[PDB]
Formats: sequence, C-alpha cells, structure tokens
Amino acid sequence: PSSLKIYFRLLGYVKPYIGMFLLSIVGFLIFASTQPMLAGILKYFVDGLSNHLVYAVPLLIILIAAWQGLGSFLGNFFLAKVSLGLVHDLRVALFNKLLVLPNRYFDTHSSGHLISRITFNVTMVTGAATDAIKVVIREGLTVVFLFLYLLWMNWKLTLVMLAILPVIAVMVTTASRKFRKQSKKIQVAMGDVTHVASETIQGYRVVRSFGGEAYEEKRFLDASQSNTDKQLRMTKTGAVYTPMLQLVIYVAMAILMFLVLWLRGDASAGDLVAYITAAGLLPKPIRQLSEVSSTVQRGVAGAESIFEQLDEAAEEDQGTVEKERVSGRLEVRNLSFRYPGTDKQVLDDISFIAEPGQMIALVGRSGSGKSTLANLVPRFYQHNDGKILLDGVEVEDYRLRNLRRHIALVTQQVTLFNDSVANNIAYGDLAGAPREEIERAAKAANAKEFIDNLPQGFDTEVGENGVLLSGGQRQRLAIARALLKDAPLLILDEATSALDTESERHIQAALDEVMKGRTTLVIAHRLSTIEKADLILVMDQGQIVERGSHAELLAQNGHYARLHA
Amino acid sequence: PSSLKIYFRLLGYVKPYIGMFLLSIVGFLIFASTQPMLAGILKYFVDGLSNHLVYAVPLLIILIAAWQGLGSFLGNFFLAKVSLGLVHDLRVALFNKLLVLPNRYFDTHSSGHLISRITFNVTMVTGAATDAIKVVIREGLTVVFLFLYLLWMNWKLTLVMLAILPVIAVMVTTASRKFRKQSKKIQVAMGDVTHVASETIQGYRVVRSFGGEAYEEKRFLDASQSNTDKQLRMTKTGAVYTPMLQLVIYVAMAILMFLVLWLRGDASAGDLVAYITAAGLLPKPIRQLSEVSSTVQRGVAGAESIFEQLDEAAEEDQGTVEKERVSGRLEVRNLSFRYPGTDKQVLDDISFIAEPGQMIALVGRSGSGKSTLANLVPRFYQHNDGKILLDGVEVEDYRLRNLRRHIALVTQQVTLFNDSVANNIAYGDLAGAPREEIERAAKAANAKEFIDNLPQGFDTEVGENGVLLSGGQRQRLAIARALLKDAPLLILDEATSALDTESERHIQAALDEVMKGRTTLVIAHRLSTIEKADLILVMDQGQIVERGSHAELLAQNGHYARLHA
Ligand SMILES: CCCCCCCCCCCCO[C@@H]1O[C@H](CO)[C@@H](O[C@H]2O[C@H](CO)[C@@H](O)[C@H](O)[C@H]2O)[C@H](O)[C@H]1O
Ligand SMILES: CCCCCCCCCCCCO[C@@H]1O[C@H](CO)[C@@H](O[C@H]2O[C@H](CO)[C@@H](O)[C@H](O)[C@H]2O)[C@H](O)[C@H]1O
Ligand SMILES: [Zn+2]
Ligand SMILES: [Zn+2]
Ligand SMILES: [Zn+2]
Ligand SMILES: [Zn+2]
Repeated sequence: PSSLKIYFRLLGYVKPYIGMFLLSIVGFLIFASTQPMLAGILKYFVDGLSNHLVYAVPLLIILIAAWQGLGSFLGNFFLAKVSLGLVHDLRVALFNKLLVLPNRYFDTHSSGHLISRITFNVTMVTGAATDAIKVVIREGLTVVFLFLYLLWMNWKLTLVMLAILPVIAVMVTTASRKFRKQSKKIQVAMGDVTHVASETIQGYRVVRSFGGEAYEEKRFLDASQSNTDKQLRMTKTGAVYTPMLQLVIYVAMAILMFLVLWLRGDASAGDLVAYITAAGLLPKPIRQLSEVSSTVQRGVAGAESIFEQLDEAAEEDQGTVEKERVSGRLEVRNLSFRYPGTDKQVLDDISFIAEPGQMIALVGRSGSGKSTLANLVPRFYQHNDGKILLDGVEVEDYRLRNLRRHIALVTQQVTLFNDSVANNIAYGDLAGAPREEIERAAKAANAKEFIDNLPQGFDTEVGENGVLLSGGQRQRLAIARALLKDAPLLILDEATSALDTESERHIQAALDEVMKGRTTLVIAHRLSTIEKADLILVMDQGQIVERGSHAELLAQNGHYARLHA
Repeated sequence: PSSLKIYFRLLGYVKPYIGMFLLSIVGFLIFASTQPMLAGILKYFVDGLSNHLVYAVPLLIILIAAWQGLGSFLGNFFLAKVSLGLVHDLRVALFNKLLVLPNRYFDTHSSGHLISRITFNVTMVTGAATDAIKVVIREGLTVVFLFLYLLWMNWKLTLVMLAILPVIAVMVTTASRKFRKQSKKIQVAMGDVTHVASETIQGYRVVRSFGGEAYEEKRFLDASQSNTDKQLRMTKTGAVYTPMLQLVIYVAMAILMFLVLWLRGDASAGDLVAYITAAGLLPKPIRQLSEVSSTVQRGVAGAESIFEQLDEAAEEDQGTVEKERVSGRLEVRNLSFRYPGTDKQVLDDISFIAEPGQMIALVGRSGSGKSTLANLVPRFYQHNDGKILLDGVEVEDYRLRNLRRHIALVTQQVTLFNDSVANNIAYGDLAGAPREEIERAAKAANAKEFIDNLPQGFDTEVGENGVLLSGGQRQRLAIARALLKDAPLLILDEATSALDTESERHIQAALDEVMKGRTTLVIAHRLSTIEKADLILVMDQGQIVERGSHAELLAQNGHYARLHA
C-alpha cells in the first residue's frame, strides 16, 4: 500500500505511550536550556574576577548541574520506555497471530522466516517512530520559519531559493523509493541467513552422515555475503544522497551571491548582510532531515512485513455451538477433498458411520489418504464437498476451541517439548492434573516401567524433541498424553510403529478397558492390532474399496487378504 | 576471563580492516576541516559587502561544498564497510563451528539459543569495536592535554582537580561491572525469547490439538516482559550514571572557584581567568566518554558469549588413516558404553563379527540400546571401553570425514530438507549425480511410482521436513538417499516402520540384489524382514542374550520365540 498509510498505522502503536513521549521532550528541554545558563553564569564570574556578593555563584553551579542531570535522566529514560514498549507490543501481536494461522501457512513457510520476523524486523521500526518524529518536527519547523523570515526582507531574492524547492522534492522522492526497495531486500536476506542456520541445526545428523559440510558452508557463505552486500548498497545510496542535497543548497547560495553583488546598488549593509547571514542557516537543518530519511523508509519497509502477517487470514471460526460433553458419534457423508494449491484429489467419496463404543479401522497402502481423512475431523484443513458430523452437528458449527476439546489425537509424527516427563504428559487443557492421574495414564500406555528408571523419575527432562529417549519411548509418551485427555473421540495414527510385539500387546490389552466409553478411530499398518475392530475400512487411492469385519474381509479375496499375509 | 583480554581478542577481528578504518578517519577529518573554511569565507564575503576581486567566492563555495561531500562519503562508506565486515566474519566463524560440534552439544542446547547467538549477539559488538575506539582516543587525548595545560599554568590549583580522579575511576569501575552483568542478562533473555518462539513454531500441531494457546501466550508474554525489564534496567543505570559524573565534575569546579576567590590577591586577570576558562572545557569530553562505556561493556559481553562457543571442544579427530575403499568387515569386541553425564549403562558387553556380504540382525525390546550400538560405528558418541574395528582398523584411527564416507545410515527419525526430491536423494558427497543414477536409486527404494505422480516429477518441492509427503514416502526417500551412496557398510534403523506389507516386500526383494557387495546391519521390530539374516542378535537390557539363525532361535525357547509370535 501507500507508504503514508503504513506509517500512520505504525503510529497507532505509539498512541499508548504519548504521555511518556511528552516527558522525554520536557526532560530534553530542561537539559537544553541549562547550557546557556551555565555558560552565562560562567562569564559573569570571570568578569567579576577581572574587576553585591559573588560568593553564591559557586553554589549556583551545583544546583544548575543537578537541574541539568534531572532533565537528562527524564529524556533518556522515558524515551527508552517508548521504544521498548513499542517493540514489546509488536512482538506480542506477532506471536499471538501464530496461534491462529492455518496449517497450510506453516507448510509453505520456513521456521527461520517466521523467527526472523519476530526478532529482526521488529527492531527496524524503532527509529522511524521515536527519533524520526522529533527530527522532522524540529528541523521541519526551522526550515519553514526561515523561508518566511527570508520572504520578509526581500521576496525577489527568495524566488531563487524557491526555485530549488522542486528539485529537492524530486530528489527526495526518488531517494525514498530506493530506500524502501533496498530495505525490503535486506529483511528478506536476513531471513535467508536465519533459514540456513535453522535448517542445518535441525538436520545436523543428515549433514554429519552424508557429508555436505562443504555444501553447507558454501550455502551459508552465499547467504551471508548477499546480506552484507545489500546492507552495503543501502549505505552507499545514503552516503551520496546527503552530500548531493548539500551541493544543491550551495549552488543556489552561489547564484544568490552573484545577484547581491549586482544588486549592491541602491542598498547597503544591514539589509543584504542580514539576508546572506540568514540564508546560511539553511544547510544545517536540511542535513539533519536527509540523514533521517533513510531511517523513516527503513521503518516503513519493516512495518509492511509485520502488517502482512497480522493481516493474514486465520482459520475459519464462524461456528457458535458449544457443548460440555458429546456422545461421540462420528459420521462422514460423501466427503471429497483436495489440498489447497493442488489439483490432485486425495479423497474421492468417503462414507462411514461410527457409533459410540466402536472401533473403525483404517487400512491401506502408503499415500492412500488415511492421515488426510483423520486430519479433517479436527478441522486442520477446510473441506468443501461433503459433510462431517459429530453427534449430529456439522463440525463447522462448533467453535474451534470447543470442537478440539472432544477429540484426542495421536499423530504419526511424535513431537515433544523440552520439559519434564510429567509436563509433557499433562499439557495444555490437562495441565495441573494430580500426579496420581498422570501416573495412571502412563501405566495404561505401558510407560511407567521406563519412567521409574529415569534419573529423576517423572521430573526427568527429555531434551529437545525428546532426543534423550528412544523412538519407542517417545511414542509411548504421546499415547499417554492422549489417554489423560480422555475425550469421547480418540484417533490413533500408527501409534505402535516404533514398538515391539510385547509392548503392543500390553498397550492393546490396556486399550480394551477404554473401549466402552469412547469411539476410537485407528489407522494401522500392523493388522494384528485391529483384528477386533467392529468395522474395517480398506482404502485405496482415496476410495474405500472394501469394508466389513476381519472374517468378512478374509473370506473375500481382495486387498485385505493380500495385505494380511 | 578478564574484560581487557576479551576486548583485545575482539580487536583481532578488526585487523584486516585497518586500511578502511584509516580511510574513514581521513574522510571525516576532511569533512570536519571544511566548516571553518566555509564560515571564514562567508565572513569575508559579508565584510566585503559592507565596504582585488571577490567574484570567485561563489565558485569557491561550490568547490568547498564538493570537497566536504567527498569527505563525508568516504567516512560513512568505509566505516560501514568495517562494521559489516566484522559482523560477517563473526557470523561465518560461528556457523562453521556448528559443523564440528558433538552430538551431545546439540542434545543439551535449544535451537533458539544457537540461532539467537548467530543473529543477535553478533550485532552487539559493532559499537565497541568501531565507534568506541574513536571516542576513547579523541576524548582521552583531549583530557590528558587539558590536564597538562592546567598543570603548566598552576600546579597548586590542579591538586583539587587531581583529587577527583580516584572517585571517577572507582565510579567508572562499578558502572562497568554493572553494565557487563546486565548485558549478559539481556542476551540470555533474548535467547529465551527466541527459544520460546522456535519451540512454539516447531510443535504447532501439538499446541493446536491439546489446547495450550493460553499457556504459550503466557510463556511468551513472561519471556518478553523479562527481556524488556532487563533492557530498561540497563538504560536506567546508564542514564543515572552519566549525570552523576557530571555533578562530580561541577562540584570540583565549584571548589576550585571558591579557592580562586580567596587566592585573588597577589594576582589579576590573564592567569586566573585563563585557568577558569580552561577548566570549563573538561565536562564535555567526560560526558562523551561516559556515554560510550555502556557500548564497550555490551560489546565485551557479546564477544564473551561468542568466544564461549568458538572455544567449545569439537569432536575428537586425532586419526590419520585414509582409505579409498574398505572391504566392509565390522567387528565389535567387548564394547561397553554409557552416555556422557549419565551413570546408567546402556551397553554391557557386546561381541560380534560381521563379514563382507553378510546381514546382522539386531532385535529386542524398546530401549535395549540397538540405536546406541548402531550410533557408535559412525563415532557419533565417543566410546572408552571396548574396540570397534572396521576392516581390521580401529574406527578412531580413521579420519572422521574418511570414516563416514564408508558408512550409509538410515536413522529412525527421518529428516528431509526443504528442496526438490532429486536434491534430497542426491545430497552431500553424491550431489551432482546424473539423473539416471537418481532414478535407479529411487526405483530400488520403491519410490519412483509416487515420485512420477508428483506435480513436477523429481523437481517437486517437499516443503519443510517433507511435510508435503506422507510418512512412508519420506521414509522411502531416506532409503533411496542411503542406497544412492552405496558404501561398503549399510545400517538400517527401522527403515520400514511406516510402510505396509506390499512396500516392505518390494523393498526387501530389491535389497537382495545389493546383498553381495556390502555388509548390512539391520535393526528391525518387524521380524518378517530379517528372517533371512546370516546372524540374528537378540539384545535385552544392553546384553546380547541370544544369537544364531532363524531356525536355531526358533528351536530354542527364549526371547526370540516369544517376540516372534
Ligand atoms: C510530538 C513529538 C514532536 C513534537 C515536539 C518535537 C520538538 C523536539 C524538541 C527537542 C529539542 C532538544 O533536542 C534534544 O537535545 C538533546 C541534547 O541537546 C539530544 O540528546 C542527545 O544528546 C544528549 C547529550 O547528553 C544525549 O544524552 C542523548 O542521548 C542524545 O539523544 C536530543 O536527541 C535532542 O532531541
Ligand atoms: C585508530 C583509531 C583511533 C585513532 C584516530 C582517532 C581520532 C578520530 C578523529 C575524528 C575527528 C572527526 O570526528 C568526526 O566528526 C564527524 C562530524 O563532524 C562525525 O560524523 C557524525 O556527524 C556527521 C554529520 O554529517 C554524520 O555524517 C556522521 O554519520 C556522524 O557519524 C564523526 O562521528 C566524528 O568521528
Ligand atoms: Zn517464508
Ligand atoms: Zn499416515
Ligand atoms: Zn543453550
Ligand atoms: Zn532405535
């Protein structure tokens, strides 16, 4: 959008700190007004020395010095509260937006891009909102006052200095366009540097195993070189732009001098001398304005990237139905789905009904769409064709927070936080549960045995993503996390992929006790864990080719019979 | 260590940019010397107006303006070059260290801390290395010259101004200590904020499924509030620190004034007046020095944080043996291992020999230590008790780069990069392989069928960590990546956990053709894929309880018989 629209929207975040901003200006006025007083009283003491009591002058120095210090403290301290408060408000707004963005947003964006926006882009708007305003108001008023002051003595001579106003306006406009474009390139380049570093840290084991240290070094060297080159190009533009405006001023002054010499007749000192002296006070304010033009555009480009994320569309939440507890009946009716931005159809026509106290088993080859179907019930991705009804109400009529409270999920990709074992099991809505409840859930997931052997028991830290645990132990913590949540609907997405047969039997036996009070949807590749399911759905290329029980599907010679053995 | 040592070590990175620093100083000297010339020529032109040709003054104005612009451009551009070069060198040094740090370093540190160190801590050293030096040199020389001038005029009066030096020194020392501590706290807080943001971004699905948006919001709010409070505390400390030094200076000046009045006898103007005038030039340099101490200490803290990582111990690389190709014989002899910082024993006594063209199967319950045993061959973790020999040479005698070239690894946790399928399959040492080789490798891993159906074929982007693919497809891509590398030794760590029976059969059939020319170590929980292994090792609680073939282990009634059915 327009650069003025972005800047005015940025100033809306400085409104709560208007009172603190005025104190900073008042404090700096006290500091500035002291300098003439100290110098003036210094001269009086000196003059008295050469020549009705001056013995009070030494005492007055301390008072004015203390008065100067109070003004300096107010200016510096209360200006930081405006700058730090503005940055803090933007960071909180950016992070709270991350918790409502759709899943498809995180799939098409790197983590380094998002981290850099909250860390680096926010600091780029500090100067444009605090220091830039003071300079523009102060030096801007000085230039306007001087031009009115010059017009008073001689309007004919001011026409020469007015003729260079258009050329400065064109030059300032052209330079501002470059600064905004160059700042946008710099923030993207900084995001690329963070993206390379984040990717290498996440996959250091792949880099360490298959070689590629030379490949990773070159990739980061190019990313860092571009960031340095683009930052250096901005400085070169700024370092030529400021001196070039000064040369325009002095060229105009040179033309003014020639006219005065030719116009020296019919006049004398006191009128032409005053005009030349006044005209010489213009270069200094213009230099200050030039050096702040880069800062303003740097903030404008930074705020544009910040406001792009804040204006991004969140997941649809137009529902209003809230229920304390649902029966758990799940029904899918003629559902078809394709991922956004993709023309491939993942699900063609799905129809099944799950009654309370039942298991529905989802089996098939890899890539059939079993995880996609289970990811539409919690409304991770929006569906357009078909209906998904939970307890007779379409899942789009529930509120998002209320809908996800009734569904317990065990994803295929197990993710854990860098915290204690007890904190990982009781996370979010179930946080603060009694330790007895946590241990009961862990016992059901066959996880109490290895937890008790940890150095600190349930308080042991698992490290980053649970790296300090084996693959099967991480997965059993994810199962325990979902069992504590209870919920009428439980979806298991390959919950025993990293477990042996003995651990599977213990978990499968413990899952029969939660059979009666909930509806379970199981996606499994080991068919021995779903042999007691009420309904088994065999899905191939997005269509449920076969359905029935274990005996019915075995008698029929189809995909299930071949997959079973 | 000492702050002086850290600061001197930091200046070692500014040595390559000494010439640019001198050019910047020369340019700024050219800029500074112009102002008196312009003022004097303006005064000369004004005086001639009131009253042997002055018509060249306008041209001299333009010439001097151009000279001033050239000086300003040189100074600004080359100072920016020095700062950007220093930052780039520090970032490149930091990133290259990440590629040699041990696995245990990444296991005990968050990615957010490492990302923040390369991004935020590096920018904290610019001022202390570029702007601090000029101010310190200039104002220190000014203060020393002023003190010598005062001592020349009257040494008796200078004793009063000498008596305030110790209090200033003590005050500056205390302020510097506080500044260093506060800078360390601030950078730690920024690392915490980055860690919270990265953790929330990485595990957004868990946050979205189990609730906890309020929990994450509160955690990030606390982190940001702590960071803001610490920065505000530093600002308050500095803003109280400077005016207090000014007040000390002015108290000393008041005492001097009181002494002068009593000493007015036996003297007159020209000696006492000069002393008072000279003594009044001291507050400004001391004020300039005070405002730069905070920058120096902030840079010192940042440099200390950087040098802590740069001095971290890398993985041991004392070996020297290099081989172009090894036979592939693997032998483990009386190996025992415990993870660093942990008193629990993972492996007790392991002994097995793998001949070329053989399969060794590792089976057992979860947490037995199979991945730990498989992770010692590539020397991911250092072992102390026992010997691991590859082709009759202990694995610690090989160079790390040469040793890992002979081993192809399929880790349990599949990790992919945000790039094309072909780039993921051919990564690192095998980069640049012909497309025919990549397609042949993908065909063996039963991955060509689903790759050919992608929108762009082999050039399709898989997204962050391959999120745009199902788990089985990612695992098959990892298998293809490992198969392309060839290598005499191949280790598979649950390579078929996320695959159905048909894909498992296809991959197992394709793996029999690579049987003859390599030695294969397989860690499997699905025992149907290792029924044709030459040797099967059943490991329980870190000990190989049973060994033999499928028929031998089935005839014996032990752990394998129970695990099989
Ligand atoms: C609504 C906002 C705009 C409306 C009002 C704008 C008018 C601004 C009036 C400010 C006039 C005083 O100008 C002010 O002078 C002091 C020094 O003299 C400067 O202060 C500067 O030098 C001092 C010297 O110690 C430093 O402590 C300080 O860190 C530095 O910023 C301020 O940067 C400047 O802003
Ligand atoms: C080995 C290093 C130390 C040995 C040499 C140290 C002596 C330093 C001599 C420098 C004397 C000139 O001092 C220099 O003046 C100019 C302005 O007058 C300042 O420059 C400052 O104001 C100008 C005004 O346009 C701005 O363009 C510039 O961005 C800003 O930094 C420099 O910050 C200062 O360093
Ligand atoms: Zn992005
Ligand atoms: Zn799946
Ligand atoms: Zn850390
Ligand atoms: Zn394992």
